Amino acid sequence: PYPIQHSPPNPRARKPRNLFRPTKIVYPEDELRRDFYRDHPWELARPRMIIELDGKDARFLDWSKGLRQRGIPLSGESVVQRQLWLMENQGMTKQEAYDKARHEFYKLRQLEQMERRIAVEEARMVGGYFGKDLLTVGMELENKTYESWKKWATTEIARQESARASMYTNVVDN
Amino acid sequence: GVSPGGALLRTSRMFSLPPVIPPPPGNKLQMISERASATEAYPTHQVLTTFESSRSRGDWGLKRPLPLKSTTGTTYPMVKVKEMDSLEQITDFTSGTQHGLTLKKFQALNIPISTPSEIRPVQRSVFEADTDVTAFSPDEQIQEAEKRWKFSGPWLAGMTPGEFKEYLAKTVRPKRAEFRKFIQKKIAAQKTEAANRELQEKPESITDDEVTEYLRRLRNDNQVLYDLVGQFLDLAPLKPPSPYGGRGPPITHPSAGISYLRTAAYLNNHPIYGPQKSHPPVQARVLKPRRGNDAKIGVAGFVADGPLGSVMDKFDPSIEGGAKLWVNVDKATVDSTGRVQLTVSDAKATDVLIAKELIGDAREPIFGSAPK
Amino acid sequence: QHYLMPLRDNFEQEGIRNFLSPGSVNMAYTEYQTFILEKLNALVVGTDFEQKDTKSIVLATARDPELAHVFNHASMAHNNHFFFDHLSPVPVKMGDKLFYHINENFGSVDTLRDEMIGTAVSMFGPGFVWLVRTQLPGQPVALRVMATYLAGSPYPGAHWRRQEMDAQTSIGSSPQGLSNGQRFFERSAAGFKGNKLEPTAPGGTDLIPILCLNTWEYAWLREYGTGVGGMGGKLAYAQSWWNMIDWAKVEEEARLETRI
Amino acid sequence: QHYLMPLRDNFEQEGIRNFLSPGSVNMAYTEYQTFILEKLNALVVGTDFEQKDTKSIVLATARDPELAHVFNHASMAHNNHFFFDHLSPVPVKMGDKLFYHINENFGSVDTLRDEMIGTAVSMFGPGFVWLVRTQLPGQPVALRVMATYLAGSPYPGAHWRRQENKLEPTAPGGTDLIPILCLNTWEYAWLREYGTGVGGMGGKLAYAQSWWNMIDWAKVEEEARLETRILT
Repeated sequence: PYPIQHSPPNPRARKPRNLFRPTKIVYPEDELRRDFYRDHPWELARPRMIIELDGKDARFLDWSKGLRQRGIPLSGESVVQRQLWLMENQGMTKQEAYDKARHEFYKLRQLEQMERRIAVEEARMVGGYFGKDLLTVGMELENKTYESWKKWATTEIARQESARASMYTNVVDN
Repeated sequence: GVSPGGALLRTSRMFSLPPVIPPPPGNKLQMISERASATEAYPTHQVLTTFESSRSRGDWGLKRPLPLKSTTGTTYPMVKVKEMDSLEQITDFTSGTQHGLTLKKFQALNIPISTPSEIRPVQRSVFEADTDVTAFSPDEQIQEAEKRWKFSGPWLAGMTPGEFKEYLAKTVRPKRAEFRKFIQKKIAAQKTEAANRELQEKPESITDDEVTEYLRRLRNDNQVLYDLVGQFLDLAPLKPPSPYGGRGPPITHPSAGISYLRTAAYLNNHPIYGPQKSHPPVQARVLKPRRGNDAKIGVAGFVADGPLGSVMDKFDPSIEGGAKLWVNVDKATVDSTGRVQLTVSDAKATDVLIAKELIGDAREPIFGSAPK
Repeated sequence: QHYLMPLRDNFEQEGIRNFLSPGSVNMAYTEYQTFILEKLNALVVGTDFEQKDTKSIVLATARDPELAHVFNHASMAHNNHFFFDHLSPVPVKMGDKLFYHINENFGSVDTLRDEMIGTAVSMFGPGFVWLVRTQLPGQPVALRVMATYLAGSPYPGAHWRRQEMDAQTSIGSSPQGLSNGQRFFERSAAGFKGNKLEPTAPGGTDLIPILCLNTWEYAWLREYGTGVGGMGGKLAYAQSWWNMIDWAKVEEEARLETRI
Repeated sequence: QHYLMPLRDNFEQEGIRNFLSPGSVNMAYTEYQTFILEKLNALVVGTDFEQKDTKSIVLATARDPELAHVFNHASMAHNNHFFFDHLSPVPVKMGDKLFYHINENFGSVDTLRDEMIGTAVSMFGPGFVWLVRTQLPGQPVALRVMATYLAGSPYPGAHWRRQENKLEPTAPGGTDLIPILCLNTWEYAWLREYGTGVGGMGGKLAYAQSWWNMIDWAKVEEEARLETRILT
């Protein structure tokens, strides 16, 4: 059949092809996601689960309240959905809505980093000890790998010496 | 008008995956490696997680369940999907801890990102209403353009001779008509100045004579002209006659979304000793000793220059695990290319011994045993 | 998402008659617990703890230095309800088995009464006073009192955040200061290195919290007020709390072995 | 015997315009401060700390498990008063000499507002947020935001020290500070007035927000000692 057209087909084409080819699904948010995540590349390092629980996640999302919604985490998507709302409902421009929704995102992320620091410092003031932080564990792993590289370097270095000595011939033992 | 099935997909979680952003910019006229690629400057794919109950089954919310061999066993479940379904009918994935934990390490240093400073240290935050702004209006003159960070035009000094030709011909040349109108709007305002001033004590300005003649008056003063062309194309200022444009504007947000802290002016209160002087040190690796006219050190996954001063002089194969020295991270900033450059400064002696007290490595404890 | 659950015997609508007015129990549980869950939900909104229980979060985020803030809310939402649940609508007569066993570990009910009450005021800070059940592999079921700080877990699996002694007024230069200081360092060094200080049986069966006492400010700052001049205050709050302890449930949760 | 000192500008009856009400200040200072002082008098009855002031008791009875009850009531009684001693009746302007130094350490005033309020809300425990003045290598006049917990005092003399005066001037790795501004986060001050804070409205957040518009910046500048470029 004639597949669903997710974009206005080229009207200037007189002999169009691929009339039975499914078309790409593009939304207005795709252009906003690319702008945000490019301005915040390390926002991709923050893990995000794309595994749905029951599919009923868009039922409690009211983007007129703020960035914090029920069921979904505060990520670059909440900024996009908040931007799209202001840009459409409040009649704001792409940049205006972007600034407003972007600054609300920072004030919420700053508090997250401040909690980790104070929560730990507060626990030790009452006799609370923790395990190995990520900084220490990361360094210990490099040692085990660096040592393995040292074994590979010394083995190859010694190996190359034989090649340098085997180039010339001294079997006569003059 | 969209069917109910098409409305759920739009709000689904897999449809929220961001497109793969281009890799960190590198030197166009250089050589690279093809059959081998190491970790990138900043991440390009989204790092995913899953429930521990779903990880035992390989279910990550993808086309198919992933294998349990290279996906289970680790503490932090992270993965990057380069292709949900390749020509081999397999989800081309790879471990994402290379960048997932590097963010957790940097955020464990508790240091913000400040605007670069030219060489009186003035560490100004990045997220501020004056500087961190992308929306603008045609009323803001050059004096406000120094605050902005996201420009629409390219950096001329950075573009290559070929990339510059394409810009002049396909982006600049087909704008003369629209630019002439831009001058008319300005000339229309100048005529209103005298009228307004004289009234206290606008003209349509559509006339090719004034526009053409107005440009002939600025040929002697080419400086004021550049300020007008840049405003029409939104170019990053280059000549001082300022906003740290020597290396060019950033290709991303000045923070790159790695740390959202604004200030480092705090004092972590130690339980016993009390408020400390500086921040706790961080152990750093030693890479590429001097004997290259500079030494590299690995601070929390990042590579930065060593302190301006052994371990840095010569390589020592005998040292197990490699040379490791304690150091304090002074300043951190994001350059134009997007790299995270750290101003690693040498650490004190008492701080290191104090940081080890809570670890059990200090030879002689500072509490109790220390007589002086 | 974690949601609030009704109380034991309609304490939200009516509240205990002689212990906490309905308005106080309203601000103590329905409002504060809701505030903690609102914060907790946002923290585990997209993590593995989105469907885990409070206790499961308490044990899972006990030692993680990056999830200490998540432990506070999870440990606070748990201890808070653990306290209100044990409260009874009316006074309950202490069980014979429980009464007889308490005398073997504290000498008399009045001795344990003044200990927990005294420990609460002597702490001069928010926390929880617990009546723990200590049972070693071979030792009998011995009871004791443990006082936790702002958000401390009496469970053995969460020993990383027990928070028994304040490191501000307990570590100095005096003989007791040095002794306490060594322990504070011995734990941190061992915990960091992974070494186990005190052996513990598998399954966390060594300690089983039976009773609790919430000494936080929001619980009593409204009902009994500050307590200027001895009238009311934190002291009266603890005393009045001794009259609404569900000794029947406390005895059941104890699970004392038959030794009579 | 220590007596209750009257508030700065008779806030007992009038109270602050929008920060607190007379009923709240009654429970915050009038009643609570009396509770601590009344219990502190019974602990220094005819002792070395009988006539000593609040600050002296803190430094003297510093880090002593046998004097815990003394340091507790002493420090709290002192810090509590220091908090009310910097609340102006109306919003006062910030001096230019102080406004300049705030931008040299924090970059802007908004950054300072978020740090002080952000540090308070993100505590989970009763404490006091301080804005202290110190001296660091490269920054003679350096301002820092420090967060004191349940009973910790910002002064350096209330921390452990080494021998050989035998006691050192500062603690290991520590420094000498000058407490300028304070912020009480105990439930005695904000719970009644602003409630718990469910749904964002009111609570501890709104409390710290109103506290920023009633700071006696005039006094904050005096205790800063911006003229003393070198401190010891």
